[PDB]
Order: sequence, then structure tokens, then C-alpha cells
Amino acid sequence: GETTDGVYRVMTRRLLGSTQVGVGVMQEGVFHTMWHVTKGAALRSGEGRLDPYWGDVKQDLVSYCGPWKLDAAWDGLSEVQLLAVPPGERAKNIQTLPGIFKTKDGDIGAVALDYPAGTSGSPILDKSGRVIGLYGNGVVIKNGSYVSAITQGKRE
Amino acid sequence: DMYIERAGDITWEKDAEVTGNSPRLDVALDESGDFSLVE
Ligand SMILES: *C(=O)[C@H](CCCNC(=N)N)NC(=O)[C@H](CCCCN)NC(C)=O
Repeated sequence: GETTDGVYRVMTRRLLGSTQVGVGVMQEGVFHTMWHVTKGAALRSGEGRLDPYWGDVKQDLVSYCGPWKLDAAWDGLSEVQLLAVPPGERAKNIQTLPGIFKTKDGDIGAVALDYPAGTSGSPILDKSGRVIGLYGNGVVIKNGSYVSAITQGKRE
Repeated sequence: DMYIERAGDITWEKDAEVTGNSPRLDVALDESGDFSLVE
């Protein structure tokens, strides 16, 4: 199937009609998404099949066809862009200055952007166009809004 | 059974809509990969 670099919708026909369950990134022949989008299940790409290769529930990440390839990191200073791919709608770039998740094991960039469930896995980009993490694992805060970590894997 | 469909290139857009604030939150990450707010 198609393996061109880019952003992809993750779809299913198990429910009524076709439903977008998430989003992911194809880079260097590897498909990258958030664990909770696929639960680590095999995927179809056209006539081909993508098998899971690496994943971790706690990081909430999974890669298909090879190891995690995305290694860019937020510089902690500059605005970034969410390349949001909402269900039934065209891909769109939203620019923002990340906040910070403060944890016992260090700080993580976080974006205060609120998109529906089907957009989990959408990439967050730096100004060079490199993917610095995926959108869709985060917190609901008091004001009802959603704040997503900038979740990035490790390239071995 | 899930399938993927291409939705575009991954590129920075020069004149993108700017939105969102920059909250600084203390969070905890549990073994199930869920974030929670600590206070
Ligand atoms: C994608 O699946 C969604 C994107 C956020 C939609 N919610 C909203 N805009 N309020 N992500 C989730 O629903 C997260 C699932 C993470 C599961 C990790 N084990 N939920 C949260 C709270 O981030």
C-alpha cells in the first residue's frame, strides 16, 4: 500500500459507516501513532498490511513496520504547529506556544489545543517541519478545556 | 479492522492561525499512560 511520508487518518468500518479513530505519521517507512488509537493492533494500508513493531502503553506510543523514527524535540522556547487532521475535514495547521507538564521525571511540552477524539496521533511540528511529538495524551483542566502533552518517542 | 488513508504532507504553514495559551501544570503519569493533575 501507500507508504509515502505524510500524515494519515486511522479509520475503521467496525462501527456505523467509516469512523476516524485517530491519526498517525509515516516517516522512513514506519507508521507512528498513539498506542490508545490502535491498542497495538495490525493495520491495513491499501492492499498491504502493517504489523506492529514497537509500543509502550505508558508512553502511549506505537510504531509499525520498524522502530520509532521521530527524534526531534521542542526547543522549549519557540511556537510550534499542530497539524490537526479532524474527522471528515482537511488537514490544518494551528500555531501555538506550548506550556509545560511538570512531572517527577522531568518537564514535557504541552499544547493547549482542543480537538475531538479522532485527532489523536496528529503531529506537532517545529519550524523546520520535523515532528517533535504526537497530540492526544493529556489532561482535561477545570475550565473544561483540553491540554495535550507533546509526546515523543526514542529513536534507537 | 483498521486501515489508514493519507491526509497530506507534514509541513510548517507560514501564516497559520495562532491559538491557545501556555499553561504550566504539575502532572503525574501512571502506569496505564494516563496523566492526572496533582495539587
Ligand atoms: C484522542 O484519542 C484524544 C484527543 C483529545 C480528545 N479530548 C478532548 N479534546 N477533550 N485523546 C484522548 O481522549 C486521551 C486518551 C489517552 C489514553 C492514554 N492511555 N485522553 C486524554 C485525557 O488525554
